Amino acid sequence: AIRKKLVIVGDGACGKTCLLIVFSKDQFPEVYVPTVFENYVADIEVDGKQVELALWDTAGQEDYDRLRPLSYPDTDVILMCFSIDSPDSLENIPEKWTPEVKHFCPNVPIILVGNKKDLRNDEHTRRELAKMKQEPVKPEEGRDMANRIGAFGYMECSAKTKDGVREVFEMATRAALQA
Amino acid sequence: SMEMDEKDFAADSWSLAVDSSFLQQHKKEVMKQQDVIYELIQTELHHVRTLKIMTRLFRTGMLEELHLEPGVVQGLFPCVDELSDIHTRFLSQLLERRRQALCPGSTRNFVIHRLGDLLISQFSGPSAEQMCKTYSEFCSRHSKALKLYKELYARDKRFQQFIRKVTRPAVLKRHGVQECILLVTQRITKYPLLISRILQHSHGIEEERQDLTTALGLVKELLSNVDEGIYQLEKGARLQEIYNR
Ligand SMILES: Cc1cc(Cn2nc(C)ccc2=O)on1
Ligand SMILES: Cc1cc(Cn2nc(C)ccc2=O)on1
Ligand SMILES: Cc1cc(Cn2nc(C)ccc2=O)on1
Repeated sequence: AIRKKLVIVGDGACGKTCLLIVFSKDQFPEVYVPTVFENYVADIEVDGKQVELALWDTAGQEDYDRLRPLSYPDTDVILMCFSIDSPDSLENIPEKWTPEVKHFCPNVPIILVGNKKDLRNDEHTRRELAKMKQEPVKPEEGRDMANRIGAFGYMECSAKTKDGVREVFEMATRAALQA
Repeated sequence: SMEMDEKDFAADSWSLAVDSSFLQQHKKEVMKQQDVIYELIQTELHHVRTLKIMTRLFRTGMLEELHLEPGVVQGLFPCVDELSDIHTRFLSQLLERRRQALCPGSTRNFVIHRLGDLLISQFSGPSAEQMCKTYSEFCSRHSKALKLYKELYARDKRFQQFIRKVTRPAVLKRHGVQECILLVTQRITKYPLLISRILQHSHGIEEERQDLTTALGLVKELLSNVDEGIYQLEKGARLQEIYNR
């Protein structure tokens, strides 16, 4: 098993910590959802290849521009996250997160991930967003942003239901293995 | 870590650590506050264990088995003794607050009602100055430590054999040399997240809400000072590269 490194980036409200927690436990916690994620090394077999995939969160480093880049050395794949219940989190992708990752992780594949997909059709979310003249992110808006930023691909998931979570990390492993 | 503390923090939450008959005596808001305080202490125990792997297993093993050039082991593990002293003392205070709160006849049932004052003390005065000085030095030497490690692993046979030997056990799966360095750099930025969530469930006693608000401000002040005090050192750096952008 070859070792590869994954880092997840995105705004504080994108759900990156929850996504790493749910994948690493194969479960949405029933009693207590952790506030933080330390690290984890997942054993993943994708398309017949065995990989040890080290997982890292950047939560808590968003306001610290000299500490945050210390998370990037030797990254093999970036998950760049936004929440589907937050068009504001998608707007910060192209001119804040993307130029940073391209500078510190040149030529590393980026997968743009729309988190919290279960809220796209949630009535409470649609009501709260309508007060700011907004609506949940549409799948075409996510795909178009991924296309524009030069992402390897676009994927959606829900940490709450686990739908799409395994697929995201298996595809990140495939991207990390590409030359 | 020592077995007594590992067992006290083995459960996924405070609500699963205490006896169910004790849990049932508390209101939901108290349970939510205690579950976050328990996560702060449990992750501090694991952070001190990361520093002990760096000092006792890696640093000591290299000094005892390998013939490295002088200044190489300090280059791989900058500031580790100072970081160990800071966090072992902080962990000792957190564990003493828990132990004093135990009910007589129990080694697991407790409620911590007064964490804020301990956090203000940790993140103010001389201990905050030492944390700022040590993390500004450690984080500025982070890139150099990773590059020195990579160079030795690729060129020195005895070094590669040593690393593969000491990192083979399953309990070290998340704790290779580079992984320990990044776990330590990321520790300081987990504190605001944990303190803010404890504060969210600490409104019942106004003195406690005020103390945690003061502690959160002190932790953010320390992080801002460390972040402004970092510039990566590089082996063979020329003065012209330093004074130019
Ligand atoms: C060099 C470099 C570029 C960046 C990241 N960044 N760059 C720009 C121009 C705008 C936003 C942004 O986040 O960091 N270092
Ligand atoms: C906004 C929006 C998206 C759709 C249709 N739809 N598309 C996908 C890919 C997933 C869920 C899904 O509901 O309808 N409105
Ligand atoms: C050592 C060191 C260098 C710096 C950052 N720096 N500062 C100036 C004034 C000029 C170039 C430049 O890189 O911070 N610490």
